[PDB]
Amino acid sequence: SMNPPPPETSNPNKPKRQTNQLQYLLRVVLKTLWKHQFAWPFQQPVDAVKLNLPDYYKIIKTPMDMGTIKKRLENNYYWNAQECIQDFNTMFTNCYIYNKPGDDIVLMAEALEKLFLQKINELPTEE
Ligand SMILES: Cc1noc(C)c1-c1ccc2c(c1)[C@](O)(c1ccccc1)CC2
Ligand code: NA
Repeated sequence: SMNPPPPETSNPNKPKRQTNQLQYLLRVVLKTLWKHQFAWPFQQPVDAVKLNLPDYYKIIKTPMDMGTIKKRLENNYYWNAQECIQDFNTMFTNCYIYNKPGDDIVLMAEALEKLFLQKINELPTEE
């Protein structure tokens, strides 16, 4: 069995910026989720080999994780906040698609998602 390459975190020709919203996504949103007791499964790509989940990347065709998001934010990879928000939502939705309601991993994603939603509610106006 084999893992796919991780999502892209570097691409010189891609348009990218720093915005105050993107700075908030790193300093508030990512920092908050990353320190959470339930962050650990989401801090790097799902290792389908190590976890013995050979169907994972047959089912999940747009993988995403906070390690990837962290690198994208640190590398100023994004053009806007929406792109980054989409990555978090992809991460959570993948977990719900693959797993079943009430699984520990799903409970963990729910806790992180609740906090995500509370933080992005206070996303600053772009300035
Ligand atoms: C994120 C994620 N999304 O689907 C799976 C499976 C995972 C995943 C990623 C990493 C790990 C586990 C599950 C793991 O099987 C697990 C199981 C129950 C609770 C926490 C982590 C061990 C490490
Ligand atoms: Na994923």
